[PDB]
Amino acid sequence: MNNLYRDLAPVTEAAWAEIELEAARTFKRHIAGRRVVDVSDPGGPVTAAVSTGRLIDVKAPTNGVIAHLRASKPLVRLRVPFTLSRNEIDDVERGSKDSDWEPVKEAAKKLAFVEDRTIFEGYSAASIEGIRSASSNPALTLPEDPREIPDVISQALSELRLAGVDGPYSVLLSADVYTKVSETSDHGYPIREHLNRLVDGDIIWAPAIDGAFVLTTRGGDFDLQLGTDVAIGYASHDTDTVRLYLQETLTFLCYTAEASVALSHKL
Amino acid sequence: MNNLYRDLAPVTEAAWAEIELEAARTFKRHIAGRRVVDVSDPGGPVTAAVSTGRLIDVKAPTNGVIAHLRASKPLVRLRVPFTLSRNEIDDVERGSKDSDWEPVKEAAKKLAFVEDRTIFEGYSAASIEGIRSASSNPALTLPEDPREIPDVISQALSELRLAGVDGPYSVLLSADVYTKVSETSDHGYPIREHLNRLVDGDIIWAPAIDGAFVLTTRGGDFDLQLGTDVAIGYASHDTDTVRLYLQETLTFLCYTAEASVALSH
Amino acid sequence: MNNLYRDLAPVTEAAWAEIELEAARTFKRHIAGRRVVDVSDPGGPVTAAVSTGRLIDVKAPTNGVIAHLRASKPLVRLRVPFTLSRNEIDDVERGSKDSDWEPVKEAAKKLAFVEDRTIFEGYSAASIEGIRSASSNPALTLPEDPREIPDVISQALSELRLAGVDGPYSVLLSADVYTKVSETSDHGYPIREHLNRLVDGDIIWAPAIDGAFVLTTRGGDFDLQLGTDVAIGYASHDTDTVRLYLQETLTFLCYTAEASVALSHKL
Amino acid sequence: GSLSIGSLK
Amino acid sequence: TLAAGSLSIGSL
Ligand code: NI
Ligand code: NI
Ligand code: NI
Ligand code: NI
Ligand code: NI
Ligand code: NI
Repeated sequence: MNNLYRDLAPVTEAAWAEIELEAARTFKRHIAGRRVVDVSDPGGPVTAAVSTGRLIDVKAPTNGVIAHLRASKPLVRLRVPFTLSRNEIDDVERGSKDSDWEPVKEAAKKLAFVEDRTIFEGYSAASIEGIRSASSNPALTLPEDPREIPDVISQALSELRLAGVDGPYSVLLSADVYTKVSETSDHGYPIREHLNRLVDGDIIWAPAIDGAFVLTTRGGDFDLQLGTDVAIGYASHDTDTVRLYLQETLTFLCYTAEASVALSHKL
Repeated sequence: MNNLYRDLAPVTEAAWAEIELEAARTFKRHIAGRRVVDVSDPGGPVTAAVSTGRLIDVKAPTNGVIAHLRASKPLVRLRVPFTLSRNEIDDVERGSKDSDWEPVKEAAKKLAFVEDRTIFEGYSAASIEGIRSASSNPALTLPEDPREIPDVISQALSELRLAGVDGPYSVLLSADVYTKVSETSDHGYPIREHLNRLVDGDIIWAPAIDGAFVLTTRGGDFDLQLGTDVAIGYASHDTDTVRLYLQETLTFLCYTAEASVALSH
Repeated sequence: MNNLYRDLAPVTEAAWAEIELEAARTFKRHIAGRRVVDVSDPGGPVTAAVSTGRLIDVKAPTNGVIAHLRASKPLVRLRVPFTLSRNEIDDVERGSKDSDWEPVKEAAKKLAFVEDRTIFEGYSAASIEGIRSASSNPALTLPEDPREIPDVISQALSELRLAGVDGPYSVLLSADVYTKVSETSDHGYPIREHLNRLVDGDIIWAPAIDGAFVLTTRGGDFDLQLGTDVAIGYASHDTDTVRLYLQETLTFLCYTAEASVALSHKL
Repeated sequence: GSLSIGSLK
Repeated sequence: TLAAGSLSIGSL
């Protein structure tokens, strides 16, 4: 087996299929960074750091020697446990299609939110600076009148163009801002139709973030280094419940500061 | 080597690749004239002038001889130096993707802006008049109300059609006017959709120019004669920095005065 | 070219051959750890860390997430500069075999000593614990009478055997202890002959260390992870001198504490 | 599916 | 000579 120890879990093959399908589509619904950043191939469970190529001054061993430490970006392991009812698991083989996978969906929503928040807002505990913090472009404020959103997106796009940044530009909207853009109509004309003619890329539903982001999808600017992609592992079980978990080992790196424009509300 | 002396620069092959990629795409993002003018093939480093075909009266050598000088537009060499940190250069081979190429991008933005302003606004020191100065069509004023921009574009287009000018018409907007067209909506209707339905060509982002231009892309009217296209050369270096440069040798010629309409504030 | 920029150095092809030969054989004479530890394949200039496989507890991003950082041992870049006379370099092509390569030999001796000291004594600035510090076996004192050296070596060997450690056992002696073992004779019988019958491996000349070490060469206990092996690079030059350097990027890891026995003089 | 897969666009 | 330059010491 592997570190997941999936073979030791009292879960039917049929139940495994339902659990894996639900976790997969639920994670994809809440996730949005994996649609604009460069996601690498899984490097394996041995992957523990990403070389940043930079040198770090360190005390020399003796005189006449110049010593430097090799800088690297560490990987963080995210593990979201959840508990399932063994009755719901055993019901799958008996023909049940309404088994309670809500703990599975909540773990997928949580892991997806942690990942997108790590990419865009940051994760200081893992030395991961967010895109918003690294954005060298002037941040903008979302207007109070939603009919003025095309104005702020247009200025954000011009900031990217004035910084020498190319590539198909995409706009990531938070759950509240996305709903606002979908419903707002300036004199009946829907403002999302206005935005669709301004964005050569896509307008992405990003529920984990807050505010909005305007970035490029040319590639080579945002790097999601995967060591271990999302997987379902087994922890423990009794005669009534099974403790599983969603696990992922990754880190994020932002190579181009001017490749993004952050947007936020006002307090 | 050549006059660039690239082989003498302490820059790794890996660093050269990223430096060239960054300079290339940054120059292409800020450039906007090569999308409406005719850019020729590079004539080589020997290219020094472009024949204008015209004759110039000059003093005869003796009686009975009619002497004329062959008029020609000279080429100008633009050279934008920049300095890179050797730590950032050496970091590339060690696996760094965040090396500081801002001096490369700033040199690209400067060289691109010099070229576009030379094409559209002129460069008198190089005998380059420019599209705006040579445009025989009546210049227009951009309106204060951005919702009236379709009015001024429609009149600019009508000026070209009334001058016998054909071809796909294109509109080049400055950074401020382009952002205004993208955001302005007349009663919710985006004015860019109105403009896109009036322009059979493209609406080009032209950050280096000021105002706007409406011209034809039929060909044969605006000629950007390249002797040497944009390249990266090596100047000098120490133990900490390398001084490189973006170089280009070109000239611009405007053959048709009525082929363009200039707009300003 | 690469980060060494060797092509920019005013050094003849003939001089490069002699300079590289001298550095190679000089480094090989003073080095003594690369003969008992596991030296890995060069991972390349991109290599910056070695996964230790362990997790480090870190603050969770939100509730319900268990976050751990992947541990990694960093690589250190050692660079020993030296200066050569351009007259000595240009003499090589003219047929000189007495060119002054002493700066090369001193840089090789310095880099070799730094490496063995890092392997056996440690390098705290680079988070590299020495073999002596990590040795869980009881350390021993070299006797005052050199004719009693076989006694302390025999007890060191028994310490390894009593710890379940197998493999060909080797003994690394410092410059002073090695010379004493070579010259000392107990009633005319050379004590080195006694030691050669006690060691199934080799008795290694280790001038960089002090004291002595008795360890196993079975493999998998001492790991010298090479990112870039020792190479000669170019820094700067004028009309009279050239500044070159020996560069190396590596780390050391000790996986088995009981696989070695350290010995020192009586303080 | 299988847990999840990157490169969703 | 005038290239890479790894003396290729390795395991001795
Ligand atoms: Ni709003
Ligand atoms: Ni349990
Ligand atoms: Ni005449
Ligand atoms: Ni002339
Ligand atoms: Ni924790
Ligand atoms: Ni000879």
